[PDB]
Amino acid sequence: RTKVFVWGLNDKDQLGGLKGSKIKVPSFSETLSALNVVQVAGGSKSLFAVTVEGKVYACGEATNGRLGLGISSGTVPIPRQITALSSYVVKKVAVHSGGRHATALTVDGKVFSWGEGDDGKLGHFSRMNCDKPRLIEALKTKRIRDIACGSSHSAALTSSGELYTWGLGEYGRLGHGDNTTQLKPKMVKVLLGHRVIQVACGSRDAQTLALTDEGLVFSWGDGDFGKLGRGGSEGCNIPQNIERLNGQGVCQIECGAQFSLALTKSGVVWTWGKGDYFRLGHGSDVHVRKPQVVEGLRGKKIVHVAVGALHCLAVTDSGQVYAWGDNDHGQQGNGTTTVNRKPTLVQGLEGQKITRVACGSSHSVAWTT
Amino acid sequence: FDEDKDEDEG
Repeated sequence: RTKVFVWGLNDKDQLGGLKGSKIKVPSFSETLSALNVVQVAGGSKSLFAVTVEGKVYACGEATNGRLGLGISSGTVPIPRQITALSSYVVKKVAVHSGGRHATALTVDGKVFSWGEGDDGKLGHFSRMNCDKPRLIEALKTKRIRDIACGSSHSAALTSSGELYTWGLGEYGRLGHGDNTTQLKPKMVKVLLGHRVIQVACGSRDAQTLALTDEGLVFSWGDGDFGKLGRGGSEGCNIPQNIERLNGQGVCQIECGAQFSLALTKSGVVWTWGKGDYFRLGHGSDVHVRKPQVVEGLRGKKIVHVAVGALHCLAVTDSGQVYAWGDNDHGQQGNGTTTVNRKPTLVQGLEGQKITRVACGSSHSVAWTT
Repeated sequence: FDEDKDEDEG
């Protein structure tokens, strides 16, 4: 059994069957806890849950076919199974906090995509929307081990460590040396020679992050607010190493709205990028153009992290959830709508040994195993 | 105003 807790914005019932629009305290989700989930993922006013059985359930706003349920207008208030994938065992669903498209990776390495089709982010050599998941034919001959989705582009990496990107080319987020939109997955040849094991994609004028099995972090794309981590604000269309993170043991990378986050094996969290509304967690709202340790979590061994648009969540090895950032919709879980300028213990989870967190655009998830 | 802030539609 897995107990699932949700809070934050719920205007389009993206919390899966709760009453109220601003859930300011983590609330037990009976619909999601009954599913026995291995992963929850949050998009733009949307929520996806992958179960141990390998099925995918979705809820929230259904505009642009972002839920993959065959519809494209209303909202689905109860987690509904993505029946298009019922003949596969899904391992992970990739979606950005401000995303209207998503991908699913099966245990045998197949990738499906669905949702908004703009700029070819779905990867079907086209710009068509997909109300239901569709197999990405271009990735069929490759054993895909991980996936990631931004708001306007997507990524996948092979078992051998090669990274593919596709979608909107503007501001260099795909990393192929130009700014051309790719309607199909294209291998980032610059990163040949590194075994990429993780990738993260941003939103709007987006950055992209990549992590290698040697602990090296690379970044490329839009440079606004220093989210590339190399100072200043200049963008680039070729992967560049973030030298500050070398030797730190980075094991997880994420991209919020205009900011980046890294977590190391020893439990340290680094953030950098746009500082507005305190999404970085350093106590101020100024920008941070090179990665900086979140001092409010020092001494706490963080084992998992999640980023929303303007908020983050971090889980300690002892099951405590810390939150920082904006709170217009209660997504901080401090019982109010007041911003957490620094990492703050979340309410209502004492006795629940949380192991994993997830975030949508303005909502938050925590669950146990 | 932040371009990445949701609006509570109800």
